[PDB]
Amino acid sequence: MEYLIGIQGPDYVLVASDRVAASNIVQMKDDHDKMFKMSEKILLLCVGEAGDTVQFAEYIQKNVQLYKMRNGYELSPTAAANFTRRNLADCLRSRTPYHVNLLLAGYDEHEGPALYYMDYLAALAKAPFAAHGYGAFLTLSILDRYYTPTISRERAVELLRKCLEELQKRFILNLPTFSVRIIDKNGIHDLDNISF
Amino acid sequence: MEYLIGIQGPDYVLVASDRVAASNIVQMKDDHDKMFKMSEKILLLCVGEAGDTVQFAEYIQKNVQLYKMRNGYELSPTAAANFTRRNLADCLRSRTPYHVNLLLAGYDEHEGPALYYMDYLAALAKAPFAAHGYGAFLTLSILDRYYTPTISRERAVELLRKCLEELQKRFILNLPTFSVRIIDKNGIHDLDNISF
Amino acid sequence: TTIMAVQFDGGVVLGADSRTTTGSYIANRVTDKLTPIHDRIFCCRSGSAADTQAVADAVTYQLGFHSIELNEPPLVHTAASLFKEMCYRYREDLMAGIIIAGWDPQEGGQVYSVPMGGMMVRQSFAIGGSGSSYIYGYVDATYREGMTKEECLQFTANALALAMERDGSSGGVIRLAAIAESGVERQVLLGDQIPKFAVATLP
Amino acid sequence: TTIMAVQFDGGVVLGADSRTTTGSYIANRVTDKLTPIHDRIFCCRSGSAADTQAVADAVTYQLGFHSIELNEPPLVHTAASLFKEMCYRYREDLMAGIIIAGWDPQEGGQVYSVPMGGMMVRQSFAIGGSGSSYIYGYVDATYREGMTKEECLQFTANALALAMERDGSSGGVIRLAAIAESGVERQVLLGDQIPKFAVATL
Amino acid sequence: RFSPYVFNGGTILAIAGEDFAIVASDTRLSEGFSIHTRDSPKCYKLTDKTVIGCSGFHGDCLTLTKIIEARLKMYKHSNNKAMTTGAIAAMLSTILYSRRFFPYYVYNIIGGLDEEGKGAVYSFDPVGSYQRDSFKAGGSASAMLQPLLDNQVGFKNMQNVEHVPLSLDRAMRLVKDVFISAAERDVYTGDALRICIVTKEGIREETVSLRKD
Amino acid sequence: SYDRAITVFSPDGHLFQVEYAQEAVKKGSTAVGVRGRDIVVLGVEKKSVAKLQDERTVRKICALDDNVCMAFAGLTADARIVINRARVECQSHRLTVEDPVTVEYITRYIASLKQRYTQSNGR
Amino acid sequence: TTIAGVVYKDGIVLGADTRATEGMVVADKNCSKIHFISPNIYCCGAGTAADTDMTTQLISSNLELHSLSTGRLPRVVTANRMLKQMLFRYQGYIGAALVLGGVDVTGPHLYSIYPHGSTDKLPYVTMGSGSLAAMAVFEDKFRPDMEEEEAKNLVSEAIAAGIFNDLGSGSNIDLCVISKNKLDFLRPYTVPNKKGTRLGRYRCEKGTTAVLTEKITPLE
Amino acid sequence: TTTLAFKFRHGVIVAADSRATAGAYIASQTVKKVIEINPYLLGTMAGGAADCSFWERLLARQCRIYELRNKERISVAAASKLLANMVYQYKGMGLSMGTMICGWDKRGPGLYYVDSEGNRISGATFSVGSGSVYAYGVMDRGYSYDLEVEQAYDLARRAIYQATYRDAYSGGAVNLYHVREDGWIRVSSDNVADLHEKY
Amino acid sequence: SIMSYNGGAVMAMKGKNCVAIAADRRFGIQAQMVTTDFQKIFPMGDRLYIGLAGLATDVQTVAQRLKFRLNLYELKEGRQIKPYTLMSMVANLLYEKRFGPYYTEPVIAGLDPKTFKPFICSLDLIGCPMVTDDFVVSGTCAEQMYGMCESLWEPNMDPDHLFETISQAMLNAVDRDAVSGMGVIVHIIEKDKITTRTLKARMD
Amino acid sequence: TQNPMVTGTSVLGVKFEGGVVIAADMLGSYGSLARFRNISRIMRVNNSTMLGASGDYADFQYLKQVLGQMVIDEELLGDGHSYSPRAIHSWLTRAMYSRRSKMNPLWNTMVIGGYADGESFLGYVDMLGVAYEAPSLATGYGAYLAQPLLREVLEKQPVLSQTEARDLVERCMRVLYYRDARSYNRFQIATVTEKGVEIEGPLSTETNWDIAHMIS
Ligand SMILES: [Cl-]
Ligand SMILES: [Cl-]
Ligand SMILES: [Cl-]
Ligand SMILES: [Cl-]
Ligand SMILES: [Cl-]
Ligand SMILES: [Cl-]
Ligand SMILES: [Cl-]
Ligand SMILES: [Cl-]
Ligand SMILES: [Cl-]
Ligand SMILES: [Cl-]
Ligand SMILES: [Cl-]
Ligand SMILES: [Cl-]
Ligand SMILES: [Cl-]
Ligand SMILES: [Cl-]
Ligand SMILES: [Cl-]
Ligand SMILES: [Cl-]
Ligand SMILES: [Cl-]
Ligand SMILES: [Cl-]
Ligand SMILES: [Cl-]
Ligand SMILES: [Cl-]
Ligand SMILES: [K+]
Ligand SMILES: [K+]
Ligand SMILES: [K+]
Ligand SMILES: [Mg+2]
Ligand SMILES: [Mg+2]
Ligand SMILES: [Mg+2]
Ligand SMILES: [Mg+2]
Ligand SMILES: [Mg+2]
Ligand SMILES: [Mg+2]
Ligand SMILES: [Mg+2]
Repeated sequence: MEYLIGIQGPDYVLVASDRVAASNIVQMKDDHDKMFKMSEKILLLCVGEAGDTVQFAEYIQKNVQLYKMRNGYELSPTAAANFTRRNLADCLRSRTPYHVNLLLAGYDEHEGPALYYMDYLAALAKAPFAAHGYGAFLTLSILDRYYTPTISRERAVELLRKCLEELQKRFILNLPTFSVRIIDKNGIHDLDNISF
Repeated sequence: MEYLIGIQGPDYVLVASDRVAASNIVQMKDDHDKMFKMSEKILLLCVGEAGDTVQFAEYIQKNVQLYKMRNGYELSPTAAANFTRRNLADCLRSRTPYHVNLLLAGYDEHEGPALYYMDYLAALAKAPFAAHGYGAFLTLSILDRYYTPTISRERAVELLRKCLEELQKRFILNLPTFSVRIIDKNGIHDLDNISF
Repeated sequence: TTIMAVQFDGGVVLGADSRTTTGSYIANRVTDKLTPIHDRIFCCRSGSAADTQAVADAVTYQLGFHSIELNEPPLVHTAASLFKEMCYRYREDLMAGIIIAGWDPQEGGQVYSVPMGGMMVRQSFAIGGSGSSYIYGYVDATYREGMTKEECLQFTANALALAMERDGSSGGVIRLAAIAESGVERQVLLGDQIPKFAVATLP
Repeated sequence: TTIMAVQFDGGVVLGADSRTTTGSYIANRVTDKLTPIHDRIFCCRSGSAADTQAVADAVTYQLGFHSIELNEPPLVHTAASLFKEMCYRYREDLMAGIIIAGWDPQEGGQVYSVPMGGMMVRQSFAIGGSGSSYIYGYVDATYREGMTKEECLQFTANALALAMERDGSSGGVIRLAAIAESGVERQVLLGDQIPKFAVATL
Repeated sequence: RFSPYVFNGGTILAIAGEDFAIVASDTRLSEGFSIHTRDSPKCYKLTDKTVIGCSGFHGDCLTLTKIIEARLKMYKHSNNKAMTTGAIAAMLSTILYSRRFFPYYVYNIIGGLDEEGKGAVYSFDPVGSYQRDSFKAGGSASAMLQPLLDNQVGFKNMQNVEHVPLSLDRAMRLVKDVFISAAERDVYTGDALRICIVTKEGIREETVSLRKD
Repeated sequence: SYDRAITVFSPDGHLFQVEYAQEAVKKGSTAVGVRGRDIVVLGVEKKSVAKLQDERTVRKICALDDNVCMAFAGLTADARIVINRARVECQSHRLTVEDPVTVEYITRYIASLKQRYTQSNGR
Repeated sequence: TTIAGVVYKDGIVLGADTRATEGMVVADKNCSKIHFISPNIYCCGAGTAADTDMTTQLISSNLELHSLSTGRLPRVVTANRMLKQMLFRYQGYIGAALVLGGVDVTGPHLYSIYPHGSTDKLPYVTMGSGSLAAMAVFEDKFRPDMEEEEAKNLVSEAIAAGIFNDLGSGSNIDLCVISKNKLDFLRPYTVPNKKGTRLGRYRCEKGTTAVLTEKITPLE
Repeated sequence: TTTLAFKFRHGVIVAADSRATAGAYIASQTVKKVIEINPYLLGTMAGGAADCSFWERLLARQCRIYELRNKERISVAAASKLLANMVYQYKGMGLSMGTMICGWDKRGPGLYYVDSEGNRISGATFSVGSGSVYAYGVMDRGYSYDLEVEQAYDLARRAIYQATYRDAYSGGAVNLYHVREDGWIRVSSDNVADLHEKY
Repeated sequence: SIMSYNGGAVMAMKGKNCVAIAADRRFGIQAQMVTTDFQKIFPMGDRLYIGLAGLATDVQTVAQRLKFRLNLYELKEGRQIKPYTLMSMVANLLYEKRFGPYYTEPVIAGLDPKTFKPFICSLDLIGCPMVTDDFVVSGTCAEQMYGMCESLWEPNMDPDHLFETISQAMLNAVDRDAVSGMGVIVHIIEKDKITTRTLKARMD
Repeated sequence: TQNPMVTGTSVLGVKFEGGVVIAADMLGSYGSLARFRNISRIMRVNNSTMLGASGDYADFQYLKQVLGQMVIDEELLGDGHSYSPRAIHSWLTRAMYSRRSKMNPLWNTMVIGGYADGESFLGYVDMLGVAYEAPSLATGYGAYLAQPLLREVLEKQPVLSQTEARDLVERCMRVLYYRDARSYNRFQIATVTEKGVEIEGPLSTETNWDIAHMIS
């Protein structure tokens, strides 16, 4: 059980993900990264079945980078989200479906920040905030309660923390640390891990 | 999943248990106590299926207390362990089996400290140390590595801590606090919870 | 198994093959499937050997006691009713297809079928067992109202011989019994005594 | 269904009942189960109607073309072989129990069975279908080497009537065909023309 | 394997007014794709003040109504008064629960007058969970009937509309309309609509024809 | 099983078996209770002395639970039955109500046990 | 569904009801179940509605190519073969149960065609969930060589039996009458069922519905 | 369903939605999920409606018999234990009950979670039902023992509300109760659509 | 049920020289709402729209693949597609997947691009078309929708009356479905304009 | 019964002016095998009441045994009260429901016909305790094949004479023989009027097979 979260402010998208790789009753890695850089202003966050998750995300990543090399400019976040969706949907009924749940976060020069949610069935929804994993059941209502559309990034990192503190308090799984990144006009920034 | 541990020194038995009551993906209580006082010098620690655990442990508790009132003295730890085993075994093939895993810890005036392990099948083993729950898979080897039969109580609490720290590091479930008690010739003593 | 019984004026003829199988192993090739229930009342047994032996033994007991109490020969219809009551009541726990046939002074020669499930019906003639499927046509074409004893024995032997040729679960010898006011006459047809009908080999 | 064919000196007699059922609903009470495959070769069909119609159509095509190429009348044995090849090859996807019968100038009147599974055997007479179980005894007792055409038609009609009485999956009318060097003669027995054997009343 | 249940169709509806209750049902009894009969009402008179509607498995509807009838007489004998609408409801909840592990396959709606003479509707699930309602549809077409009642009786989703008391005349028109609508779309609802109106004067009966296909 | 009606009424409204049971009590050793301000005391005539007796084994003052005790007078073998019944009941109470019994609760239990043995067949 | 057909003295009468259901709910009250094959051949359809539609459309189209090539009116046997060979190949997975009737150079012909690819050539046939009700009417009343009006009466009676006794059937009776000289596609033939009146009126005036947002986009 | 309860300085707050479903069909929006067991004890309905109502009605009967026999009101501990013991015998038979027993006795405000699986636990706060995960998030971020009375009402109300927003199986009206030392009171009933306009 | 995994509801309704189409706004996964502005109705022409209920992924795929085919059609033909022709195009697309279908049951509403005659239809998931002269419904509350439409619809409604009727039919139907709602969008299509409204609606 | 063994097919009934007529073929089938070709599936219960049964024949014989004994018991009292058709139908409903509720049904579908106090009675009871009354009834395949014909005639003319009802029943029996593969062309008709219960048989329908020559 893996957790992803995104929160879109006016000019930025904040994303976080747990850093655990688990197997059976053990955590096998405590500094795992569930984020994939697609381009200077796009992150794909990918969870789900082992093998499928990295294979799918890295395929998308290489194709996004290829588009940049072929054309001299990048796909927009929206175009990248639709490209991702097309591939997942096209594989749904094939001999090689990918059992993956995703967020795509991006910043476009002209359209601003965008956050997209996709499930393994390949339904795509744009959202102001979203979360995947069992931890979403405990945190989405906190986001519904405290969010606003104009939420500043200092305040957004607090809101994120409340979600993460709620997992420490109430969720049955041990998820002690989280990767945190923010995207804006100036590209992808690493923030400090949030750790307990 | 619930965790129980016991460590028997020369003249004492140290026990601990997690304080979590969980349901589905949530902890519903974080100060739960899995220990039942049977008499002045006996604790029964009980985990397993909901309903069965309390119903079984309290039945045993009442009957141990009844023995004391009828006879003017208490059952020994060994006698109490065998009574417990008889009941669990007698129920095993009945319409009302109890799905419970147990430790029984005690001190007897003449025989000293004792620690007993029982599984839901009602196999009974006396042991110098033991544990129940998925957490036992991660802690038993620590006990095998560091235990000795003459282990002092101040060292035994350190050994206990190493086991509990191992659960925080490596176990996939969130078990942040533990009840800790010690039994000796002077009865049952509450120690500080061990918390993270 | 193939079993059969047939009414004539003054009595009945009963017959059976003699094969008991477990799967396709013949565990008894000379089985006696015609069981006496009283002096002049027999049953023909098909289905589970354990079940039909147990039921026949119980009915023999019930009917014997009844007959001593009444100080009279039992009615064939009473024997059949006793089988029916047991086969119906325990229909979920029995695999038993029975023919009850005999003579009594009140109604003469009588044939009753108590098939699986425990219904009961009086018939002019009855057939049962796994091999009966193969002789419905033959019995329907061959039966004639008013057959003599010696004609009924021939009819039975011919029908059973035909069934035995075709049914893997039937075979061995043909056991026959004729029951009348005079008593019970038993015989066995074996080897060359069993009616023979050529295989239709090619011209 | 009940189907039957019987050999005589110079030809064959074929017959069938006319009942097609879905479950215990009679979907066709006047089915024609005797299908011409060539001028003097018929098949009797039992099992899945879709399967037997499809296979019969395909063999008719194959045998027609063969016969034009050879410029000769087809052998009954060739027709049976064609059925057999298809019924055996596709035995896991067909529920088809076929009797092939007819006349040719080389071997005269012949009857072949191609039961489920796709074996093939020549027989003096053949029966098949669900109702055949009830008439094995009757045919075994009644069959006589050397029967005339008029005797074979009677034997078939009697056997089919008996089967039809007892088998819920058989009934309706009796369709008969006689095949010989002179041609094919078809008829239907219906109602009171069907041989009658009393119920054993009292 | 034997199934002890079959679905026999039927739609029921009850409405509480200020001084009346309506209980209505269609009269078709079905099984599989067949009609057993076109004249099988699903309403049963319990007392002068109380009617019950019962749909689902007809075997259970018949047994349950006979049990209720016996229980009302037993009550009257032991307590020297007829059971109230409310007491019938509370009792029915316990009867249904007695079969918690082999339920009566019956949807029940009670309509009648309460002890102040006001309309009362109680609705039940098969194991006896119940509550008082203003109006309620049950059975085969209930999902078809209920939203229109929500709208037209509850005034839901409507702005600038006065929330007037429900007249008998308007309640009757609504009842007939929702059943006619249901008969168009639910294959099980048809033949005729039977309406019982409970007031202080007694119980009166109207019937309206529905499509027979 | 033995179903004789043992305790029955007699003509003046008497229950003679209960009255005879009361006579058995009157021949028992004297027992006294006094309720103090913050103490309650029970004292009983020993029954005997008998120097060769193991004193411990014949006490007529018995703990029912940690907060309740009793003394009795009358048939000692009967008292042992009543005592052990009450002890069982004290543990049931703790089991189901998670409080010790009141003195009144257990007194009431003992009293209704005794009343039942005046109105039940065979006893 | 109830569909049926008869051979009468001079042709074919086909019939059908007009209900389509999804589960036990009526989705269409006026479904057309009598499908065009060619000007002289029609086909009633029961079973899976997309399969009956697409199967009849395909065969009709292939038959048109056939007749364009031959310059001749198509034969009923040809439609029968094309349908059954396709249905057989799909092994019953195409859920089309059909009543095929027409008139060609060899006269009137009527076939029942089942999903697995069996066909029966008969003087009367029925299919669908109402087929037993309709067949009862035929067994009781069919005579060979009926006149046109009697045949139309018989078929509508058979369809009506399905309509009233089968929950899967309803609404109207459609007929198609095919002879050498004429084609009468009678949709509806009879309307034995009608929605009852509305007794109340629920005509909601402007502003009854509260609105959150509105955008008007003018068009050319 | 979403139900919650919590102990605080001024008693126990108890809140619920009012929706019942049969599959995806909304069967009612006026369910009373706070069960008035007696004047000093409340229970809550989640899981199976009949199962909660029937067994809590039996609890009410037994608590009253207790009061008559013993001349004092049963404790919250003892009442929750009676309920647990009643349902334990039926484990595995398909009862579905998840309830909070809420009162105020000699040990002060009392709150126990009891269910058909056999659980019986005391605690500061609980939420039960299909929407419980959503209520926990909001309750947990706002909860304190020292909440003022009106602040506790607002929290309870908002936690249920937010659950109704995310959980398809929760909705209708939010019903709120407050267990005080001299008995419980009904605080408010607010339609979710009217709360939407407010929040 | 696959069809209820995301929930949702669509309906279309005919008026005098106008049509209406409406949909709920919820995107959810079983019990969990994920967003409340999910698009289910898509323009296929200036006066021709398609509404899709069912599995959200297939709602999106069918809309996109349909648009692909329609754009090519219009480029090749040099005209706007007729409503009946769009229906046929959609039927063909769905039936291609007869043996592994898309889990969506579309409704179409529009006006003929040359005559402006009203058209409505629906299709099942394998492409069986049904044209009506009143209304069509598709989704997890079809029964609730049928009940409202049967009771409220009348012939020859003007655009204002059509708007109120379709709105009341949707709002009251979805309010009896756990997995449909979170808002309602309505498009009224007339010869000279499209009017798009979101309704004040329950959000539970 | 968990698994029916020898079974009977349809039973028909129709009300007429002054009585009720019921019909049933005389066959006990064993799967597809037409095994017992001369069995009565109709019982005279008492002077006012008759019963016909589809389904497991052994279970029907049991009901006949029980019911027959119940009427004997009542007749011994000689007290002027007799079970009405409606009372018998009630009893049967309870008996079937009770057996259903023990998960051990009597595997039958029954038609009860009667005439008492100037009223015709016709009632249905199945193995689950589903029971009702109607002007005509048909069990088994009769529900699909005979009931549509019965109801069509009754709509045109709700009140039939005895002879009209009898001719209608014969038409239905013919249809059943053509189209039910478990039927048999030997049947009984039982009539109840003021005069009592009369069972007629064995009867046969005339059949027509002209369609055999109409393939092309
Ligand atoms: Cl042998
Ligand atoms: Cl048998
Ligand atoms: Cl047998
Ligand atoms: Cl056998
Ligand atoms: Cl065929
Ligand atoms: Cl074969
Ligand atoms: Cl064969
Ligand atoms: Cl066959
Ligand atoms: Cl036939
Ligand atoms: Cl205690
Ligand atoms: Cl052909
Ligand atoms: Cl159909
Ligand atoms: Cl409420
Ligand atoms: Cl009590
Ligand atoms: Cl606790
Ligand atoms: Cl819930
Ligand atoms: Cl708040
Ligand atoms: Cl495409
Ligand atoms: Cl017989
Ligand atoms: Cl009789
Ligand atoms: K043999
Ligand atoms: K037959
Ligand atoms: K209807
Ligand atoms: Mg894979
Ligand atoms: Mg258990
Ligand atoms: Mg056995
Ligand atoms: Mg209909
Ligand atoms: Mg096949
Ligand atoms: Mg909704
Ligand atoms: Mg909600």
